[PDB]
Formats: sequence, C-alpha cells, structure tokens
Amino acid sequence: QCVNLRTRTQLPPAYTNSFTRGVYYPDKVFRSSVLHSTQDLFLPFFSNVTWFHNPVLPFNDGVYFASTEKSNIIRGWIFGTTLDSKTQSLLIVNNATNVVIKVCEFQFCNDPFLDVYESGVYSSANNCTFEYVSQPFLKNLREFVFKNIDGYFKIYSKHTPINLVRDLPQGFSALEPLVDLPIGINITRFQTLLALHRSAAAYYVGYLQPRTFLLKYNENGTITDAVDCALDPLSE
Amino acid sequence: TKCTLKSFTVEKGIYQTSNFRVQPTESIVRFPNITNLCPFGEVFNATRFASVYAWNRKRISNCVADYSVLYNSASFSTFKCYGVSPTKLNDLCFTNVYADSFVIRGDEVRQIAPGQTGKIADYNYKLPDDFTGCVIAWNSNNLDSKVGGNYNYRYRLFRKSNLKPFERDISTEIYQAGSKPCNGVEGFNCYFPLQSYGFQPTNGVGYQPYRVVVLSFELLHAPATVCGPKKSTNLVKNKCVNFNFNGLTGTGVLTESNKKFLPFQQFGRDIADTTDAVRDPQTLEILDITPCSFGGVSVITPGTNTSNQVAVLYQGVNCTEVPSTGSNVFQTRAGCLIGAEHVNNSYECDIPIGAGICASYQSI
Ligand SMILES: *[C@@H]1O[C@H](CO)[C@@H](O[C@@H]2O[C@H](CO)[C@@H](O)[C@H](O)[C@H]2NC(C)=O)[C@H](O)[C@H]1NC(C)=O
Ligand SMILES: *[C@@H]1O[C@H](CO)[C@@H](O[C@@H]2O[C@H](CO)[C@@H](O)[C@H](O)[C@H]2NC(C)=O)[C@H](O)[C@H]1NC(C)=O
Ligand SMILES: *[C@@H]1O[C@H](CO)[C@@H](O[C@@H]2O[C@H](CO)[C@@H](O)[C@H](O)[C@H]2NC(C)=O)[C@H](O)[C@H]1NC(C)=O
Ligand SMILES: *[C@@H]1O[C@H](CO)[C@@H](O[C@@H]2O[C@H](CO)[C@@H](O)[C@H](O)[C@H]2NC(C)=O)[C@H](O)[C@H]1NC(C)=O
Ligand SMILES: *[C@@H]1O[C@H](CO)[C@@H](O[C@@H]2O[C@H](CO)[C@@H](O)[C@H](O)[C@H]2NC(C)=O)[C@H](O)[C@H]1NC(C)=O
Ligand SMILES: *[C@@H]1O[C@H](CO)[C@@H](O)[C@H](O)[C@H]1NC(C)=O
Ligand SMILES: *[C@@H]1O[C@H](CO)[C@@H](O)[C@H](O)[C@H]1NC(C)=O
Ligand SMILES: *[C@@H]1O[C@H](CO)[C@@H](O)[C@H](O)[C@H]1NC(C)=O
Ligand SMILES: *[C@@H]1O[C@H](CO)[C@@H](O)[C@H](O)[C@H]1NC(C)=O
Ligand SMILES: *[C@@H]1O[C@H](CO)[C@@H](O)[C@H](O)[C@H]1NC(C)=O
Repeated sequence: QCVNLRTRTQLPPAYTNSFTRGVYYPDKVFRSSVLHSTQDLFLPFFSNVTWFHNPVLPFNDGVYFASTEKSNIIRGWIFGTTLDSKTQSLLIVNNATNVVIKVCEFQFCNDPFLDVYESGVYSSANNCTFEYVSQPFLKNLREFVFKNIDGYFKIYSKHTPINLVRDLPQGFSALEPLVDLPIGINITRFQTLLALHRSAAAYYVGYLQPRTFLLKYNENGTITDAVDCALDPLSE
Repeated sequence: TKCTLKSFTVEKGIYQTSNFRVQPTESIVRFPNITNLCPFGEVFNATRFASVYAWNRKRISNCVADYSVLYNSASFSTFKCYGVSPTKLNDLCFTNVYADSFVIRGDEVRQIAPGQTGKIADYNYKLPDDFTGCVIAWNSNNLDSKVGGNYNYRYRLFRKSNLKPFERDISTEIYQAGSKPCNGVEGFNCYFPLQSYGFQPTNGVGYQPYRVVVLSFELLHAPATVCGPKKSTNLVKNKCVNFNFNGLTGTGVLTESNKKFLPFQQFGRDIADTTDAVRDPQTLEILDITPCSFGGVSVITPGTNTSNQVAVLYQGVNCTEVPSTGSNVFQTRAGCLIGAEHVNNSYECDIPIGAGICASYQSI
C-alpha cells in the first residue's frame, strides 16, 4: 500500500533564530514567588535551529519540535534505531478521535505517510509490548519536547494561538508536562508523519544540551521568566 | 536543677534544664483509588484450555493484581509458590508475568515442578530448576471430561530429544522409532507422537482432567508494572502524626490550606527545600504541614536558702499542650508559665523572664 512518489520532498533546510523558546517545568513541585536555579537539558537561548519548508534526523539527548500548523496536517512521529523489525519501534499518531502509541517491531516503507480514503505504513506488526490510547494532543503554534532518560520517555507540549507571519514570536511561555512512558528503548533517529492526499510543509527542529537556568515563579506557581547562565557576562 | 547544676544548693535565678517535644500519636497512609485490575477472569476461569504440548501462553503487564483473593480461594487443589512466598507476593513484584495454561492427568501434576522429569515433563513441557513463580492446579472432571470420550486433549509421546525450558512443541511429524524411514505413513517403527486423552466423568482418581496454570514472573531491567495494591487508610487533622503521603514521609500536624496548586503538581516547598503542602491522591485537595511544637523548659527559683518552691516556664509553647495542673497557668509572649501568680502592679526586675515581664518572690 506504500509506494514511493515521483517528485522528491525537497524542503528548504534553512536556519532561524531560536530567541527565548523551549522552557518547560523541570519537576512537579509547586513554588510561589521564588527564583530557583536548576541544571538540566535545555535549548540554549538565541540559537540557530533548523527550519524545513522529510528525511531522517538524529535524536541526540532531546528534541524540541515546533509546528506553525494550519488545519492539522501533521499527524504523528516514528522513533527507533534501525527503523525496522530488528529493533523496537515507537509509533505515535493523533488521528481524528484519539492518540495511539505503539511499541512494536514494525516494518515501515521507504517514505511512510498516513494516507486517506487506518495505519498501513507498516507491512508487519509483531512482538508488540506497549499499547496506549488517550485524548488527542492537537493558525496555531504547537510546541513539543521529547526526552528519553533511563528507560523513561517524557513528552511535554504547549499550544498557542499565534498570528505572526513567518518565524517564532518574541515571547515567553513555559511548557507543561504531558505524558510519561515507562518503556526502555535506545532511540537514535526519528521521523515526521504527514497525511498527504494523492493529488509546503514547514516546521522547526532544535536540539538540547546540558546547562544551568534560573527560573522565576510568581505567586500562583507559574513560570514567567528565565535566564540562561552560560551566555554573555551580564546573564552569568 | 540540682542535677544539671551539680550542687546541693541553688542560687536564685533562672536555669535551663531540658527540652520538650510533642510525640506523634498514630500513622496514616494515602494512596490513589487504584485502577487497571489484572484480568485473571479470562485466564483461570477460561472456558477452554489447550493441550499440554500446546499450552496457552498469556502475557501480563501494566495492571494491578491482588494475590490475596486467589490465595484465599479454596477452589484450587494445588497452589505452590516456589520462587517467592505466596503471602509477600502482593508486595514484591517483577517486570512482567507469563501464564502457561494446560490440562493434564491428576497423576501428572507432580511432574510440573523444578527438578522433575517424566513423559509430560520431557515430551510436552519443561520447567527449569531456576524457575521463580507459582503453579495453580485444580480438578476439571466435571468440565473437561466427556461422557463420549474427551479425545480432544492430546499429549506428545514420541520425540528423540527432550523439551527446553519454556518451550512449546506443536510439530506433528511422524516419529521414526527405528532406522526404517517412513514416507509419511506410520509403520512398524513409526508412530504418531500425539496420543488423544481418554477423560470420562467416571474414570478414577488420577486419570481425571486437571487444569494447571503456571505463572512465571520475570524481572528484566524494564520497570515493574504488575503486583499487589497499596492499602490506604483515612486521614486525621489537628494532630501531630507521621505520614507517608504517596511515598513522601514526614511528621507534623495537617491543616486545611488555601494555596492553589496548578493542576499537575503534587507537593510544594517554600525555600531551603522544606515541604509545606501536599495533595492527597484520593480527594485531590491541598493540605498544609506544620511541625508539631517543641521547645526548652526552664525553672525559676528564689534560691534554696529562701525557700524550695519553683515555677516552670516552657519557651515558645502555646498554653494548649502542656502535658499537669499545678497552679494557675499564665500565657505570655515568651511561652507558658506555671506555678506563679500574675499581678497588675509594677516593681523592679529581679529574675528576668522576657518580653518585658519578669517574676519575683513574696509566693512567686
Ligand atoms: C482513530 O484511532 C482510534 C484508536 O484506535 C480508533 O478507535 C478504535 O477503532 C477501532 C476500529 O474502528 C475499534 O475497534 C476500537 O474499539 C476503537 N477504540 C476506541 C477507544 O474508540 C478510531 O476508530 C480511529 N478513527 C479513525 C477515523 O481512524
Ligand atoms: C520478541 O519478544 C520476546 C519476548 O516476548 C523477546 O525475548 C526477550 O529477549 C531479550 C533479549 O536479550 C531477553 O533479555 C529477554 O529475556 C527475552 N524475553 C522476554 C523479554 O520475555 C525478544 O527479544 C523479542 N524480539 C525482538 C526482536 O525484540
Ligand atoms: C493568580 O491567581 C489570582 C487568584 O485567582 C488571580 O486573581 C484573579 O484575577 C482575575 C483576572 O485578573 C480576576 O477576575 C479575579 O477576580 C482575581 N481573583 C482574585 C482572588 O484576586 C490572578 O490574576 C492570578 N495571576 C497573578 C499574576 O496574580
Ligand atoms: C476516589 O474515589 C472516591 C470514592 O468514590 C471519590 O469520591 C467521590 O467523589 C464524588 C464526586 O463528588 C462524590 O459524589 C462521591 O460521593 C465520592 N465518594 C465517596 C465520598 O465515597 C473520589 O472523587 C475519587 N478520586 C479520584 C477519582 O481522583
Ligand atoms: C493557642 O491555641 C488556641 C487554640 O487554637 C488559640 O486560640 C485561637 O486563637 C485564634 C486567634 O485569635 C482564634 O481565631 C480562635 O478562635 C482561638 N480558638 C480558641 C479555641 O480559643 C490561641 O490563640 C493560641 N495561642 C496563641 C498565643 O496564639
Ligand atoms: C545560524 O546557524 C549557523 C550554524 O551553521 C551559525 O554559525 C550562525 O551563527 C547562526 N546565525 C545566527 C546565530 O544568527
Ligand atoms: C541501546 O543500545 C546501546 C548500545 O550500546 C546499549 O548499551 C543499550 O543497552 C541499548 N538499550 C536498549 C533499551 O536497547
Ligand atoms: C472464577 O469464578 C469464580 C466464581 O464467580 C470466582 O469465585 C473466582 O474468583 C473466579 N476466578 C478468577 C481468576 O476470576
Ligand atoms: C541564708 O543566708 C543568710 C545570710 O544572708 C544566712 O544567715 C542563713 O543561715 C542562710 N540560710 C540557709 C543557708 O538556710
Ligand atoms: C487586676 O488583676 C486581676 C487579678 O490579679 C485581674 O483579674 C484584672 O483583670 C486586673 N486588672 C484590673 C484592671 O483589675
């Protein structure tokens, strides 16, 4: 059911400034009107992140994914190491009703995509271990953070009503935790899933590195400001 | 006072003797409403159980399993837990469970055990000597046995080699007993490895069918997901008690709080990393923790020469939990004071107490 197309999906791989996006709650502890310094993996301020306008990309320590989505074209993600049945493959799809997460040794095609008239991008589904169904994640800006530590997969998310033309706006917004997975995999690469009908896709990708941040909690316990300490001397 | 001062006479003044702290009364535990019970109903109470050489395999992961209800069940003839004690199986647990279910004769139940060999133990199913888990078997003569002949159940009888641990054989190759090859048809030296069982409602004890399910618990480095619940209990308030709220342990008094937790945090700390507020896993409300009171004690004496009646001051302790009656009790900004009277006059200060007040001897 999966066959290669004629034209290459050559999306322009440009660069864009990160500004001050990609801050999430590091724990589940309530703090009121206090400044707290924490050392963890983050996305450094004012970095140059990659912009696509669908190859295989390395996973590294963590991944920050952003989509200036209109009409919900982006549908899912694929994670793994060998991207076949020889190693565990993680699959996430948010279809029309609910999100489905699978951990199985699938057999994907060269260029998987969702297809419309369910999941047929895999030619086999054997030795399944973990299954999960939950509420759907999704002119909007959708931000997600994917991390994998000691057999635990952490997904944080945030939705924003945006009206800017092209790039990420100059603003600050923390990312609340969304989902945890108690599954042990050693993912090294990933992919993006599009529901393209048989008959112009832009997103932003950034990586994470360890560093120290300073966060401010207001009286209600919401993160409102942050400072990167491994930067210009004033910030330090 | 004489003990601390190490003398048989005491000069007039105020001295510090010992400390005082409110002891905890009882302990409480909190845990969520529980969910995702493990589905043993469709395994042990299954309508049909496969053959011994083709035992049904079921995977158990990501649920909660109460072993007390099956432990107390008397409907099972044999319940042997070898790797671990049956009672403590509710606490200790492994990352996954494998259930192997089949039916055998009553005389063959002993073969299904570590360090056991036999026709069933070597031709149909093999159990390793290092196996950890449990085996639960019960008679099924009233169900599995058939009046017309329960020939649906088959057991493997012929194989050159034995069975590996946790190995299932479903091959129906015509076994060759001798050196004479057979072209798919059983001959003098060729016989069918599978023999059909002859269960009947009245066939004797030992020959009757018996449903046996073996649960093997495996603890691969993946996180453990299936074992017994945590027994919660009710909560109390306005009492210095010790608690283990969802694994977070601490001692103090619990009160109602007006703090507004954001919908995903569980507990809070103000500064210097000291927990103040927690969220109960069942009611989902924010509480407040305060360490129960403590402080030093002091004795006011007019000197051994003058008299031998003293007064007792508890520092920074509210006049609510003194123990115990003595004399009239006074509550001051410095704490509580027993054994002395309060007057409206004003003299010079002899034995300073604090907060602008002090006491003397007249009584004290
Ligand atoms: C979107 O995915 C969900 C999750 O798999 C689908 O819901 C299931 O659909 C199957 C087949 O129709 C049923 O057997 C399940 O009982 C459904 N589960 C739930 C929780 O509803 C849903 O059908 C999918 N929708 C589309 C349009 O693909
Ligand atoms: C298919 O599933 C089986 C078990 O369902 C996997 O067997 C495990 O293999 C690992 C590899 O070392 C062992 O450590 C485990 O003890 C095995 N048994 C388990 C987990 O129950 C097998 O690896 C799976 N196949 C693939 C390709 O992953
Ligand atoms: C923090 O929480 C308080 C309490 O909910 C918020 O105060 C409310 O603000 C809204 C709109 O600003 C008013 O309609 C309510 O009447 C306020 N309630 C109270 C009790 O003051 C406050 O806005 C939140 N945010 C900050 C930064 O304080
Ligand atoms: C945990 O279970 C208890 C017991 O049902 C839930 O308490 C109920 O809450 C509803 C909501 O108003 C009341 O109508 C019931 O009377 C309560 N039951 C009692 C007091 O026995 C509680 O909400 C549950 N907590 C969860 C699901 O987080
Ligand atoms: C010692 O404890 C008592 C009992 O809690 C306190 O009395 C309360 O004081 C508050 C504050 O004025 C009142 O709102 C309550 O109505 C009082 N309760 C009773 C039963 O009297 C007392 O204040 C505490 N001591 C000090 C010095 O604060
Ligand atoms: C854009 O990214 C490149 C990385 O190839 C970097 O060298 C350059 O400084 C970036 N531009 C900025 C930060 O303005
Ligand atoms: C992933 O591969 C690395 C390669 O060295 C290995 O050390 C690790 O144990 C593997 N983890 C899993 C979950 O397969
Ligand atoms: C099987 O059914 C009986 C009768 O209701 C019940 O007592 C027993 O607990 C059930 N066992 C399982 C494993 O569901
Ligand atoms: C108390 O002290 C006086 C001296 O001021 C002395 O005369 C008297 O004997 C003392 N009484 C005692 C030690 O009991
Ligand atoms: C005086 O002292 C008495 C008891 O010693 C007390 O009841 C009273 O409140 C004080 N003040 C006045 C004005 O009487």
